[PDB]
Amino acid sequence: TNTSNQVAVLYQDVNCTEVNVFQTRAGCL
Amino acid sequence: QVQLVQSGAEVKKPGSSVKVSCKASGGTFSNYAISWVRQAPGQGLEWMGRIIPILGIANYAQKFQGRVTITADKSTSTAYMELSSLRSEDTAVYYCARGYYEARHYYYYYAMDVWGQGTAVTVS
Amino acid sequence: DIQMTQSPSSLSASVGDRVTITCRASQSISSYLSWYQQKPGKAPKLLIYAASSLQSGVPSRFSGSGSGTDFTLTITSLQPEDFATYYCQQSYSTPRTFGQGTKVEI
Amino acid sequence: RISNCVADYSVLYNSASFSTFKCYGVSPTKLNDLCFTNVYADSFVIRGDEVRQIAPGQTGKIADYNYKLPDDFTGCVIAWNSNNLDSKVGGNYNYLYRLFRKSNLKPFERDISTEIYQAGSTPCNGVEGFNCYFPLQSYGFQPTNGVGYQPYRVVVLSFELLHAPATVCGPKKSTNLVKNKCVNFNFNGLTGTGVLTESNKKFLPFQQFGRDIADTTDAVRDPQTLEILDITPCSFGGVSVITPG
Amino acid sequence: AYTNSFTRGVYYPDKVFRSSVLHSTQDLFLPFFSNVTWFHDNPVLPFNDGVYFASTNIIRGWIFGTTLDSKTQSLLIVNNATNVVIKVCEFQFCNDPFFRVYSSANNCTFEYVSQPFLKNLREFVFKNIDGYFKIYSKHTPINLVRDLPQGFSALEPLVDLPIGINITRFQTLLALHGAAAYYVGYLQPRTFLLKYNENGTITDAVDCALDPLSETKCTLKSFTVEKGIYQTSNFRVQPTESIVRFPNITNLCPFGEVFNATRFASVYAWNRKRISNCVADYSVLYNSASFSTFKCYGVSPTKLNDLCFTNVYADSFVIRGD
Ligand SMILES: *[C@@H]1O[C@H](CO)[C@@H](O)[C@H](O)[C@H]1NC(C)=O
Repeated sequence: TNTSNQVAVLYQDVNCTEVNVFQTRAGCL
Repeated sequence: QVQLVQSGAEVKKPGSSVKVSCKASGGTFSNYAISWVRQAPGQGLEWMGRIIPILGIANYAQKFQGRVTITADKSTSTAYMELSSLRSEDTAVYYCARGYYEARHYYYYYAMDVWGQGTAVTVS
Repeated sequence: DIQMTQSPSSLSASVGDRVTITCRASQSISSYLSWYQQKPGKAPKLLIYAASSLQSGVPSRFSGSGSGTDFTLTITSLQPEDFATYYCQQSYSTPRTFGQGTKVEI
Repeated sequence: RISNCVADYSVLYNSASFSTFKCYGVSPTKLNDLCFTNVYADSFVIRGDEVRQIAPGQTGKIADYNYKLPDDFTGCVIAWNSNNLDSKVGGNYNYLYRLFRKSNLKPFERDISTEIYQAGSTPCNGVEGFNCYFPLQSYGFQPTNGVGYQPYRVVVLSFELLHAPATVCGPKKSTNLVKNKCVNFNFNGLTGTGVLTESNKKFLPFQQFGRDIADTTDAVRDPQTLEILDITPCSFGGVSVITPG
Repeated sequence: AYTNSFTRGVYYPDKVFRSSVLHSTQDLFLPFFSNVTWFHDNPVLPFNDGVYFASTNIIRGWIFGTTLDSKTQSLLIVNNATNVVIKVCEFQFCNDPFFRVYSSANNCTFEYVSQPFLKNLREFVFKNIDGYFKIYSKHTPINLVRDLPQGFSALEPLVDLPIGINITRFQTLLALHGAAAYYVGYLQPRTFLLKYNENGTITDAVDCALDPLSETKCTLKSFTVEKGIYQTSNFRVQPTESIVRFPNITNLCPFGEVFNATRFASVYAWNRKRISNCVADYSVLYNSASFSTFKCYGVSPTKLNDLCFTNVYADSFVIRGD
């Protein structure tokens, strides 16, 4: 909050089709 | 035995109003409704409606709705029927009858077991 | 409006005759039927309620039966005071229409 | 709705006329040491073996369709024999109770409609018939009924306890205020032990007491004088003994 | 017309003082950065779960109710003779309220008189919870008519009326005689984290569901989050529809006859029947209402029609009432 209000969201162990989008082995970022 | 005693015959001109009475004798309106039945000269019976005095609820047949009023006094157990805009087809005998409305009396199916002597109202 | 038909429209009988009157509704109305006897110049008297139960204060010569839409009242031994009109009544829905009546003559 | 009175429940309780006095979430005799924001008084008449249903978590015709008490009710239910006053010779059929409704009442809901209860598919054109029941039935109160069926007048006092100003307080006389001393206080129903000091917390005109992180009140507004008292717990601490042996 | 709500519409949720603390609360608040309807003749507005109102002494009083036709009780707030009057009478209302509105004053069950309120906007919040009609408000200076001010300001409570009327719609009232303007938003049960300063006034707040950053601010109970990875909640896909799969069995259960049997056994010889392999329509049993006692234990009576049992044993007998 001292640098930027931009955020990223990681859905853990949840391969994402369900509602940039990058798939990682940890989930959908 | 609860009996119903009605008022005497009445002769009234068309356009006037009529007030028939129905008094309980030997009983009170103990969870009973007062129904009104009509009978034209030489004709059968015509059901018009019934009143529950306890709550002052009144129901009437579609045909008569508007010019017909039934009221009841639960304390003295006396009901009165007030009809306005009399026309010549209103000449008939009117009977009051003890009926049921409570679910506890489901096996009676809203029958009427005691009937008054009737009141003839002649319009001419 | 429930269409209710009585039969016969009139009948002649003598003291001691067996009388049977049928009452049919235009659609099923279960046991919502009451029976009344009426004399000239007097109010009707309730005879049979719930299609089959005998009303208190009614002589045992009257009896009721029937099933579905058609129900019948039977008079086992017609008496001098039994010459009168007989009415069936349905209470299934408003209005509780009465039949045109059945006149019994001597 | 009763409010702004010194509710003297101690006089009311010790009368032997009352046949049922059951309180939930409040002990029936300590009520005189508490203050309440507003007290609702409900009243009605029912039959004997139905008073048992005027309780939280209960079921039955009156509880489901006439008067429903909440699961977490905090208050009292009072009942007593009305057989002499309400029951008349020849049967008292004037009091009615509802048996049917589309759904069960929510707690404290009131339904005074008189429409015919449609229990089936066939519509009811304002007159009772098949699958069309009148929703009410009358109590058959008679002087010869067994006690279980005799009428009982019931009054239900409901007490609310929210973070709001109290108005109804049991008639415990007020006393002088001592500051800077360890005392056991009772401020309009808030009880505790602590030392009362002046404070510089400017409460807004609508706030009555201030709270700390923990389950404890940190400041309070005294009644009559509206002044702001800080409450700090009385000094304490462990004791250790130094001994050479 | 629509306007943006920004960070307005916060009210003291519990009326207990706090200081220098971050307090998390669940209540009806106006969600941040939501669109609020702007009206500039007056329409009928839904009330739903609570209303946020803003205006900028033309607009006096408000009307609340369910049918607005003298058939049900209706909350009325009026600012007359410097003494505000609140009444819940079954007034018969006009098509366009403006004194006519106060006719047929009967069946009155509550009356209250209070002190008067109202380049400055006048914000109000109306909330109806468990029979309490809570009204909050504040006045604040403005020098921008194009939109609704940016900033933060907590709404001080004014009163709480124990009316207990089912309110569904409301309308604003104009001074009886190109018009004035007001903004209305609708409140939602969102979770807010509020900052109380040393003096006790809310200086900031965070909506716990508006944005992932706000979710971290809420979960971390802090208004600044240092760099890192944080977990705030759990994603779980919700079911889309209900499906029921049952055997083809169409047999009807004996229940009908068992209740309606003409001859019952004596209580010493209670009759037991075993019932299995049949569908059982408890709704006919229920709507055949002629029972004087219906008490079920270990199952809810209202929900006997939604389960499946291995078998039902039916015992029957006749006893006396007591
Ligand atoms: C609190 O009020 C005092 C005086 O009443 C003022 O000096 C102080 O700055 C206020 N605190 C804040 C955070 O504004």
